[PDB]
Amino acid sequence: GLSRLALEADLRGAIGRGEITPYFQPIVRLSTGALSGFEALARWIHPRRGMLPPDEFLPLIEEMGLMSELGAHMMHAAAQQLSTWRAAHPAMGNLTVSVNLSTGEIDRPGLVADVAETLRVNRLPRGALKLEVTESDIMRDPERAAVILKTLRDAGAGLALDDFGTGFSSLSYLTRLPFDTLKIDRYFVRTMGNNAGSAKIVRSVVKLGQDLDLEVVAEGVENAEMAHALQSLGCDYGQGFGYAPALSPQEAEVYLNEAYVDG
Ligand SMILES: Nc1nc2c(ncn2[C@@H]2O[C@@H]3COP(=O)(O)O[C@H]4[C@@H](O)[C@H](n5cnc6c(=O)[nH]c(N)nc65)O[C@@H]4COP(=O)(O)O[C@H]3[C@H]2O)c(=O)[nH]1
Ligand SMILES: [Ca+2]
Ligand SMILES: [Ca+2]
Repeated sequence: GLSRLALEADLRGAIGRGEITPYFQPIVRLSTGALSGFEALARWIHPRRGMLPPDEFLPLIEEMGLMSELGAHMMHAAAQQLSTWRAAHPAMGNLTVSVNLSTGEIDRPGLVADVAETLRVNRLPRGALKLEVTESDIMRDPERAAVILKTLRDAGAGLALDDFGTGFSSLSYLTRLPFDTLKIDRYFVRTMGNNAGSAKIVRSVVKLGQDLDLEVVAEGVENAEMAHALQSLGCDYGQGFGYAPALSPQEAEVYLNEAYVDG
């Protein structure tokens, strides 16, 4: 309990010190493996414990009431990294960076202005920074969310629905929420091979994506066979260990540059 308490206390200063920082997992076109963007995922590079994963620390951030602070940091850091990459590769194709919105953030006063500020200082074009919003956050009050999403889109953010299948039936409300991207949870991707229900959900979501004109991104693409299975079903984008995990910025840079060189 003491080690956990020590870590919790460390959150007083860790966010400000930049120790909780984004790593970047590639999102690729499955047909060719071409890079489309990255998802920024929080990593706490603890000065003594080394790299800690979000499942270990996000509950502590929640208990400490520091979700907004983490979210602001992650947004700024992802956006700055994107701006740095764009300045270094001015002739490159599109490259998006996605950031996970901290729960309860969607309806926090000031979020739209914070997003707008981030886009302006980083000179980003519309859609380059994408916000991944969780089903629970959206479905807690879908009409309110619809308006905030429109305001975020108008400010210049791209928008993704993350974690469908949490339990709120977001799929049947999706026609009324202005997302541009839908993510398929790795649970469905991992189980579609052996379970008819999961296979059915993935086929159906790809179809809804086509009919609502959303980009569909499969998460947890662990290998070549999952990638081909997804492509046959009409899923064109994916992220997973079959490509790369969330990479340090130095590794991500090599990764993107190699994609730019063979584009
Ligand atoms: N086994 C397996 N896992 C794969 C594979 N491909 C991707 N993943 C993992 O799946 C998770 C995808 O992110 P998420 O669903 O938004 O799920 C995220 C998100 O809900 C939350 N999270 C991460 N970063 C942030 C952040 O900056 N802010 C907030 N609020 N939440 C975050 O923590 C969750 C866990 O993040 P991670 O541990 O980085 O775990 C990541 C990623 O590393 C694969 O092929 N196999
Ligand atoms: Ca996500
Ligand atoms: Ca997800």
